[PDB]
Amino acid sequence: LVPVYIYSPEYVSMCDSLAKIPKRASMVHSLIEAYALHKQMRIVKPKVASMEEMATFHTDAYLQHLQKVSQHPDSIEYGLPATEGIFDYAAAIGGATITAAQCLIDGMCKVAINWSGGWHHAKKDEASGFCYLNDAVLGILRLRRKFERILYVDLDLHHGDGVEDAFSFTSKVMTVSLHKFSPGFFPGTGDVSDVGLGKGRYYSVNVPIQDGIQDEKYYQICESVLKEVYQAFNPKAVVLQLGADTIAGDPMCSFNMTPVGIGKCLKYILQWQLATLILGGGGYNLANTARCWTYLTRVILGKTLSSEIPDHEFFTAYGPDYVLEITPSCRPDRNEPHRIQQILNYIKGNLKHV
Ligand SMILES: CN(C)c1ccc(C(=O)NCCCCCCC(=O)NO)cc1
Ligand SMILES: [K+]
Ligand SMILES: [K+]
Ligand SMILES: [Zn+2]
Repeated sequence: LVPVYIYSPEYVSMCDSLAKIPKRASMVHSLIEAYALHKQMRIVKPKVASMEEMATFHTDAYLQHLQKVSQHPDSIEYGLPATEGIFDYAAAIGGATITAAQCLIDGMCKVAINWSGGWHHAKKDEASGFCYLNDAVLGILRLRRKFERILYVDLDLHHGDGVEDAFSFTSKVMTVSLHKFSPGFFPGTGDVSDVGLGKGRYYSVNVPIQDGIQDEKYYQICESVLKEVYQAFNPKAVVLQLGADTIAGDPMCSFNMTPVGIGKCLKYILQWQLATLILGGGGYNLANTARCWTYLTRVILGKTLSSEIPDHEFFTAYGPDYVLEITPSCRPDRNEPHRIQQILNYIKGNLKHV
């Protein structure tokens, strides 16, 4: 039960060229390796997602088009930034998340990590929010081979609408998203009213949150929701999206989190002793994201880490204090405690149906 770390130098090299996050993959891995955290993990090279494997969520027509315009007329229908090789990066990140879910199927590990995953916005025939393949959905569909109820927990700044779409009609996968919700803020869905459809009704959980929330109140919310969800839903496996665009310093400049608050949520989840699929996602302060997921990886390992950033490839990007610790910004928390409590109340009423 040592954790699986999905990594290979060709895969980090492939990801570090994803145009919206330049060299984030390598900054994350390098930080992780400079701390020697990779020596406490079983390193598994990722497979590339087979076309049959991608088609278990995405349509063949969309999978056709994406691959073609990766090698202009019909691109608008699918929501296409058609970059030369996009299909190959998308498939590689997809296979990386499927590789990790497969290890968890084989009892190889109890925790498998693909920090370069988490592209939660993509719909079955539509790119969205810079996502071209929904590797999270792909990883859940692989987990459905053994596990009969999966809990998806999405802690990105944004609503995981794509994953919640994929399963909004079923009761075998419950989606839980904490996200900024505000008129005009992408993707604009995921109110506490959004609970799903038909047989899946009350199996989407949405926790809409305002700007400026910090560690302690984030965790009280996340633990209150998760505690009830665990009783009502009783999942057998967990997929966890831990995008870092909630952390102070992020250009998104919305939440005011530090990785310790996120790490507490992860620690509460890890205590369920279930199979668990760790993914990344957003995070547009590259060193802060590297800081966050390095810290989260130490949480998973239960190790300790010194505060000084080790000397390594990207040390210069860790100004000004060159430490692991992220300091919140002097910004107002805009979360009325009573709006939060009503949300919790509404969600408990939705969960009692389960
Ligand atoms: C500086 N610049 C050119 C831009 C800055 C922000 C956006 C944006 O938020 N667009 C809406 C799409 C947000 C998706 C973010 C991906 C994510 O973190 N998903 O969880 C666009 C352009
Ligand atoms: K989220
Ligand atoms: K569902
Ligand atoms: Zn995001």
